[PDB]
Amino acid sequence: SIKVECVLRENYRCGESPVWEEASQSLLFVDIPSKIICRWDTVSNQVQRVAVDAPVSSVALRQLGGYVATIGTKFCALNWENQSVFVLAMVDEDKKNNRFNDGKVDPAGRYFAGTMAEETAPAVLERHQGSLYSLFPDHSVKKYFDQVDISNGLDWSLDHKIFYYIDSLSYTVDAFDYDLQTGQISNRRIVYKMEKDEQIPDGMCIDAEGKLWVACYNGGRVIRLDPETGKRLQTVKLPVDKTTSCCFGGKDYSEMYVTCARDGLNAEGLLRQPDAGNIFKITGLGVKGIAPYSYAG
Ligand SMILES: OC[C@@H](O)[C@H](O)[C@@H](O)CO
Ligand SMILES: [Ca+2]
Repeated sequence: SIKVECVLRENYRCGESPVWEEASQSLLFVDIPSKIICRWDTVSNQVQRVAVDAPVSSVALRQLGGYVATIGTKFCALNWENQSVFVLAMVDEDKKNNRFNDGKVDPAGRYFAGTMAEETAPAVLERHQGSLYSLFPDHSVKKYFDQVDISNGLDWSLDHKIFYYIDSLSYTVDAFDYDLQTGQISNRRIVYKMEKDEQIPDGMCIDAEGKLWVACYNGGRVIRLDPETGKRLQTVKLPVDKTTSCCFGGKDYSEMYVTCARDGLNAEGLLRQPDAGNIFKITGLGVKGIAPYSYAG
């Protein structure tokens, strides 16, 4: 009953940060090196893009209206109507060549996002240059920890007491104790160790049963994980190797959207993966996800 299909054939270089906007039945996402934030209306099937002036690594809903995004090393606010973009806060000012990577809004409306050194090739970069940050609703920025290689997938337990986090080049999914009222975290530990054939852990989202789904970059799959036991529950393969992230969307969050990349593929790889860069949808997983939180500033 599980069905994997390519639903948007736009050939992004590195599709990332899919977010479901139920108010419009649209998928928001980015194409990082193409410097565009995209909004795909799934019913009219039209895509609108907002071009920005540096690589844009994530996008999130903004409660008061419009969107927020991480552009370069800056948290930014976007008005979709006039396409105006302005800076809310900047991080890593002491770094010569960093950028934000994955980000997501916590259950209290704080925009978490972490950084990385810029790559010369996939996973080829100066080590330990990133940090995890969050933009609070008052536009202040909290720095959580440094020494990150590539800040990636992240989400929160349904009871709002645990934060899950991926630094891609650590090859583990980690968990922290998390305090909803203050946004503080502590007690970092490993909850899943990636197997060799699962390649690089990238984006991540939680489902309604508290299990984690992780996109496996170079692994051509998403895997479902139980963070309580440390065991993989399920693998769903896709016809593209560089699967980057995933989120739930559609009616009652019953469908999974998966982004992927064509950057880093050679000519042979492009031919073997004609849908590299496209958006996929997975139906029939038999579990639902949850709605994204909106930034509260
Ligand atoms: O395997 C990770 C990729 O190399 C990155 O460039 C992405 O930005 C991660 O989201
Ligand atoms: Ca990613």
